Amino acid sequence: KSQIPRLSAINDLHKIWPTVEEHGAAIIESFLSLDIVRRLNEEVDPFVKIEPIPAAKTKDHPNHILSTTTRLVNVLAPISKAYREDVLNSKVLHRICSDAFHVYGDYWVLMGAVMELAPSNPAQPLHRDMRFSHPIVEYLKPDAPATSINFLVALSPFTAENGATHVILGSHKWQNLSNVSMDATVRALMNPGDALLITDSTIHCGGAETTGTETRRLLTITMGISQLTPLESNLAVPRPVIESLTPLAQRLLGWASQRSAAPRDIGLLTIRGNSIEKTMNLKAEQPL
Amino acid sequence: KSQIPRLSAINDLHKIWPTVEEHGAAIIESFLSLDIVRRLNEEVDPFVKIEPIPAAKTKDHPNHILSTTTRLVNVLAPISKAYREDVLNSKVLHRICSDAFHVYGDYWVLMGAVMELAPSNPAQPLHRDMRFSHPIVEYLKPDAPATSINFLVALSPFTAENGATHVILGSHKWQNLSNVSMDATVRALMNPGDALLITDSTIHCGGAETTGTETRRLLTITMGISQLTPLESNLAVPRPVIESLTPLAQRLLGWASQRSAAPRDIGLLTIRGNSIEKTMNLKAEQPL
Ligand SMILES: CN1C(=O)c2ccccc2NC(O)=C1[C@@H](OO)c1ccccc1
Ligand SMILES: CN1C(=O)c2ccccc2NC(O)=C1[C@@H](OO)c1ccccc1
Ligand SMILES: [Br-]
Ligand SMILES: [Br-]
Ligand SMILES: [Cl-]
Ligand SMILES: [Cl-]
Ligand code: NI
Ligand code: NI
Repeated sequence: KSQIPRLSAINDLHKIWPTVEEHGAAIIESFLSLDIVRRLNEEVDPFVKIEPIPAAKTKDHPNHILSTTTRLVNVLAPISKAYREDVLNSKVLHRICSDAFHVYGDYWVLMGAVMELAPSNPAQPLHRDMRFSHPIVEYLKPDAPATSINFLVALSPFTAENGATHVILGSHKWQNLSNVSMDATVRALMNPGDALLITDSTIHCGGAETTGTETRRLLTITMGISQLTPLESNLAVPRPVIESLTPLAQRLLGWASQRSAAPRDIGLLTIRGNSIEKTMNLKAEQPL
Repeated sequence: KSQIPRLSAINDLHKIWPTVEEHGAAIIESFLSLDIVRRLNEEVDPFVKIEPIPAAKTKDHPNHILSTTTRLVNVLAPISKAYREDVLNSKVLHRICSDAFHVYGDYWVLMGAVMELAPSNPAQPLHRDMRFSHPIVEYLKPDAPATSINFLVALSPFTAENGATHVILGSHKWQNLSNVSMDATVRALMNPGDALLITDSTIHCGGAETTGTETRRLLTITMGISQLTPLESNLAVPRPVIESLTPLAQRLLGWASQRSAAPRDIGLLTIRGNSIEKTMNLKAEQPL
């Protein structure tokens, strides 16, 4: 079996999206620097510790899919300086997304989440993403360009032993799913800061944690066309935090109007022909 | 040629969506009471008068499609008490939308706009809606249930002479568009408060104003699945106005989390497993 193509964030930038379009998966080596990974980890650490079980009885939007041991923290903008500055303005992320979504137009964050898998976390069932939030995606024609992609960034080592991601290469082009099996998968062995990039059609799963000692952490960034509703809201993020961001970061968090690729585009989230940012006189790059 | 089916808002409620699903169009007689139409007209009147041309050079999201004579006013919640109370809580609208979008899940307002057509306004080209904002819609399978519907509510008389809407019945099921012609259309002759309901696949157009004296006004309410991004934003609507609304109205304006029809739905616009309304402690039905 062919292994997941491994590409440089520095040199092979133009090759990344074409590789994912062909194979359905690619490893971006050093997608984030170890400095950014260190700062991300430090900032989200306490929020991961206080996070209840995914299907906690206190929640009015419980996640009944994720294992009880799993901890997911989303809406990272108010938590993490490293996320809202370094990650949301990543030159590599924005080149890949502009390559991926040019047919549709503007893209934004459907969800940026830190996931921590506790020791002995079982393997997820093989799946395509978006099926528990966007039923519309299943009604797209087979040859429809991907409407979302998922950056799975290692914040700790991904090994075969501690539950590194499984992917079926070429599975993003599959219509008949009779050959779906763990037998057909290859592993995303990754150092902290490496990213596994998949599409919403790539068949994949979290691996089994088999050591019983290792805690595995990842930053999952689902980037999707601005025509699809995000899984997470930034509506409650304080305006000072939003006004500290770049205009691009503001757009990614839904604090700006959006544009389609239609030649005479009439726009999304507009206010009587004017943008959110113009109407509300929204400042950008104002330090806290 | 068969005329557009005409249905009672009072009696034929369960028949409305099935009729639109079959024929692609239906007239809902007295969708809004003349009292609601009167109050809507009074409240939006000044905002229509101050509205610049659709492609005004002052706008950063100009509409290059609509005729220079046309005036479109959206984000009606802050303008109109009648809209935010009576229209957004319409029992008829909510039954039709729940019938239409049950396969997908929650729905909301993609755009609520008052359109005023000046005397001698030319006929629009025959078209399907959403092609200038949501390119994704064109990539849906032919048998995909409609992801948006458009309520075209008469706020003044619709006559053949003053440019009443044209529709091609059955055109919502068309894949080959070689027979698209004004020869194949029938007219939506409507009294104020009557509504023409079409899908995002129904081929239709605004009619030609041929008198040179009559101004025609309509309330266009595009209702769409919560998985699709609205054309308009309510982000700048004052919180007091939002807190005066029903929870249902708040959801329709994107001031609440949303749910898909997926058996184990994980939700849209959520905040770490909690809703917008729970997180922000958003009050409902608090008078101004
Ligand atoms: C349920 N669920 C998530 O919560 C999720 C989490 C982070 C990013 C994207 C996500 N979307 C998604 O579709 C799933 C799915 O994982 O990607 C899934 C399927 C089957 C088993 C375990 C997970
Ligand atoms: C451009 N445009 C609008 O602005 C619009 C206005 C109100 C409601 C929905 C709308 N969406 C839409 O798709 C069109 C389209 O009309 O529905 C269209 C096409 C061709 C000619 C004139 C209009
Ligand atoms: Br994983
Ligand atoms: Br019309
Ligand atoms: Cl899990
Ligand atoms: Cl027009
Ligand atoms: Ni997944
Ligand atoms: Ni139209």
